[PDB]
Amino acid sequence: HKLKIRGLQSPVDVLTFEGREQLSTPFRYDIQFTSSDKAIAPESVLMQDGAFSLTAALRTLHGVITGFKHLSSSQDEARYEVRLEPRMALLTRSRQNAIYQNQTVPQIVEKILRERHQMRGQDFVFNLKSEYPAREQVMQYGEDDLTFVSRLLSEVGIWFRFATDARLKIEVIEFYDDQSGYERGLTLPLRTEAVWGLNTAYSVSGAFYARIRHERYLNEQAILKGQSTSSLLMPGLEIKVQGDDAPAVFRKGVLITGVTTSAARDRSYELTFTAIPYSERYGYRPALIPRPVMAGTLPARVTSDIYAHIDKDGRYRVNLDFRDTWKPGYESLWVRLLAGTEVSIAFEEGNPDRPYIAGVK
Amino acid sequence: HKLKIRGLQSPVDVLTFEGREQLSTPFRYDIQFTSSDKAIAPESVLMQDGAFSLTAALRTLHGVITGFKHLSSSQDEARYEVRLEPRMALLTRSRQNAIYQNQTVPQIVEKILRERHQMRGQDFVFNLKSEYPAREQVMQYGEDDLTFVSRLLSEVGIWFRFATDARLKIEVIEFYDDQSGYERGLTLPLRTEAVWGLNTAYSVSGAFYARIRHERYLNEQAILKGQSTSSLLMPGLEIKVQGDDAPAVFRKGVLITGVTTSAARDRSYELTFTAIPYSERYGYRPALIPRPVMAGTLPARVTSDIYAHIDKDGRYRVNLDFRDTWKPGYESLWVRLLAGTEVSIAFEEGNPDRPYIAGVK
Amino acid sequence: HKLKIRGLQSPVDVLTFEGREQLSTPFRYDIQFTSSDKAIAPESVLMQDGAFSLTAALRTLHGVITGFKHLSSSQDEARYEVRLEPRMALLTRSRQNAIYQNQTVPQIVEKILRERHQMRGQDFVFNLKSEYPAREQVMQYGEDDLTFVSRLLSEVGIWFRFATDARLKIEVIEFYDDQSGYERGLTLPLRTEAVWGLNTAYSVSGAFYARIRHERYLNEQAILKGQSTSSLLMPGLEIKVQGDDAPAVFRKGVLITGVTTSAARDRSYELTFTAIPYSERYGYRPALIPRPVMAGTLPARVTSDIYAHIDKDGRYRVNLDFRDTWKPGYESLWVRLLAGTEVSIAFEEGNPDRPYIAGVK
Repeated sequence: HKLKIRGLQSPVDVLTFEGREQLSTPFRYDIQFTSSDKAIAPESVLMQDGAFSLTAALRTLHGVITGFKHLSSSQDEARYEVRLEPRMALLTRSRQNAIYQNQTVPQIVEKILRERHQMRGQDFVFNLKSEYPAREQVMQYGEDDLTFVSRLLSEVGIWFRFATDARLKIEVIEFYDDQSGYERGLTLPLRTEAVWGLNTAYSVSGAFYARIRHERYLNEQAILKGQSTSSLLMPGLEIKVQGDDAPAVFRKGVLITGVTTSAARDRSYELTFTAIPYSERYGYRPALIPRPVMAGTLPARVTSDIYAHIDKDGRYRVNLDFRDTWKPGYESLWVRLLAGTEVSIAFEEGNPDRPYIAGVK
Repeated sequence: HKLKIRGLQSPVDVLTFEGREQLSTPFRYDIQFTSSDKAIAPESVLMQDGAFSLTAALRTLHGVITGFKHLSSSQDEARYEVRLEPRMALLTRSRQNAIYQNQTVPQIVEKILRERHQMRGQDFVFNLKSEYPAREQVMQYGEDDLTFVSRLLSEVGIWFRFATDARLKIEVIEFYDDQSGYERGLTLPLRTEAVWGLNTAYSVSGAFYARIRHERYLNEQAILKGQSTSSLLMPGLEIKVQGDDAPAVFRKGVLITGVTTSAARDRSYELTFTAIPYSERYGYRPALIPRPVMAGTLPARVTSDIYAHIDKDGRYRVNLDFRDTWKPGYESLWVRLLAGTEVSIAFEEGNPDRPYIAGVK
Repeated sequence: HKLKIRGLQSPVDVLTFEGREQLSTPFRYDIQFTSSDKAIAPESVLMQDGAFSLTAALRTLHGVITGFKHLSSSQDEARYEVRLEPRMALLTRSRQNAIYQNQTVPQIVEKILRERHQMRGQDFVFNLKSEYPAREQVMQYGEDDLTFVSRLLSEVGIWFRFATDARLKIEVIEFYDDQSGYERGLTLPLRTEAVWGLNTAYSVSGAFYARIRHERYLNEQAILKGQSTSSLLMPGLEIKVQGDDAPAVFRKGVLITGVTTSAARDRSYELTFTAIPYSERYGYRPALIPRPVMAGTLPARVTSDIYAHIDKDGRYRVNLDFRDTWKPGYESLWVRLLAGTEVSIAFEEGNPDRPYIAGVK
């Protein structure tokens, strides 16, 4: 196992690591290492590019260094820890309010990626099978970019995984909405690279929304688990098992939804995985991130020059920037004389996408 | 220890178990077992009846199988787990909005039991000492049936336990509101069946509501704990201790509020219990389940033909079904011309039982 | 280690203890002891004064006994536990609604201390460097006194620590807002009293509010940790380390923000500490306690005799006591004919300090 952090002169020798990967969430890897340098400075490491590999060259994680710890010091070395996350994790660092106008969910997501985060088409790709309606207005309020994006994708049942661009040496976010996004198709073993410890758990547009919400129920109705030494095994992969003392579902084919991941100099590579059965009548769907709850009222100013900007439904266009908490040109809201007047905006059942005027101040 | 699941041909041999019982909450038992059948299918087990006994025949838990796990497989056997809960636990599976009209808390609770859950008079029994007022309107909004029912009972300080019908072979919910619901009266031992490890912890209509809320404070002011091998020891039982190296409270008499419960083929039966002192000036009271917080507004339609249905307080009768999220005939609300008109319903301090018109759309 | 609880005849012999101290929060010490008395009664102990010392006389914690446990009994002794907290912790026991009129944050805090809690100038001291504006109205709603006070201090970035009055034998709350509140200046060791196990972690009026919120970001950007046997080491202390195999920050000087603390008869004294670097361009700032979220509306009565109490902004003075949930003379609110009339009070974006009339009942 190797860890390369760009610009770092200090030798990096991997002691131990713990990793977590899961569909529709950015991965996280806490990597311990030793170095002859007993004073690696956080500034040399934080926000730098990082690459973490399993050596045979087998699989690499590309990302940024989010956290840095100096753990201890000996006579001749020091112990350190770094957190390696993809660049997508950095969307948690920005939380501005915005109203997005006439977009589909993907277009909003692509905007958030490209505008605030400088991501560039090589950094992500959409392979959606379904078609997504334009939404008239979509509000982001009191939500970091990651939460906002993940909520929008989950409500409509789009999911993502990370993949590696061999040439560019970067991680790429790939979005999908159906089973044609699954990667086929390894066949392990039981138990060189193999599978073992297999176990199961079972518990008890539109339209569309009813279809997505049913597939999500089916998702959490059947959890498949197991253990492995395969360095190829990853979220997004559809695998099957040789067996044949393995349960029936694992012989049909299972879709890996998650892995927990580990090694040390005296232990080496083992992973536990979560999974769901392959099926032709449902697909993977992420957990629904709850909507923000809009209690109380928002002040706004009616805009125009100077009678009222009012379209063929009335339906004022209202402006709610006062505190630069609003993204530029994303402050304006179409809502149901006077008009430079201050109004109160309320939200039907706390829903940010059902605003109305309450409300004149 | 025996586990019988109705309809199951596969032999069931109990490996290990962990159980939890507590007043005013449905019990939960995770039971591991081995079987010669290396492919018990979830469909043979989920939603089937289950009975779990301590053998001398000593005590049985009746309920349904909620969860199923295949844990591992050997050459000749497989290891499995099931979750055994009473039928009441299944009230968590239904979450419809409803307004209940002119009922007492017990009548509402009985309705929820009988209507949506097919429970039949043998399945539950009320032995209340206090008298409960009819409530004009009571709203269930964004709450599963279990949460709703438990909240209503707790706000008024009614509690329940489970008991066994020997003849019918079923679990029975028994509701009570005072000390005459306690079952008397075992006397253990210290330490064949006995008690040990005794310990204490002390920390720092109406009317009525002040009386209930005081008794609840007294409930959490004095926690009594201990360990036992008695298979008879259960929530709801009032027991006393022989001693006499046991603290004073345990000699007076204690009411068992909860037990955690365990055995294995190489360990056998032990339980830890929580408890409260017997007293004549207070009784058991469950934890208060918080009210749902009504932020924002609910749309409604004023009904009539066609001027307004309006009684001698005005006070419109309003209808808020649009999305079959409302129980049939439970969609209508009496609230303080025009009238097929759409209004906004708001709630005084977020309370679902204080609605008013805000609010004309 | 000695524990004295006022009025207690039963001999107290300290078995083991676990303690937690941290800036801007009341300390907590769970202290186990043995006694020849096999029936110490909770009433002899709860709410009594308690003093806990490290013997050389080295450092004492003064406070009250909040919790009491009888753990076990032998032939000749019994094991007990007590929780020792300062008197400030008792502010969690009172939760009344109140509107404070024309005060600074410190004056409100001093009021809460003196009025409801009988604290007397010897019990606390303010040494603020910054000047704090009078606030016109400040609402406490659905918040215990501790949460309320801590929220107000944190929003403005005031912090506190506890100190001992040698003569009076009491704990004293000391409030500060800058680096001149730090106590200088021990110099340990590495490793009689010393330091070891040093480690770091780094992650990724006004005006004023932007300045406070930036210093708070810097606070959680760099966590310094370590271990020690010093009985002098405490939150509030600025210490430095001899080294010099110790990292650079620890040689500059670090401010102790927190300690976890332990001993036993067979182990004795060790503490882990958290800390932040000394700096001249930022200071310690506590975590921001979130504001209560005001969903729904509050009923109020317009007061006067009898036309309307209305000052030169209009701007009614409104009264919202109905249920003695309001502190005496703290029920009245200045808010934007008729007037003994009942109104509805709403809150702009759920903020308790932005009330307006919605709203006529």
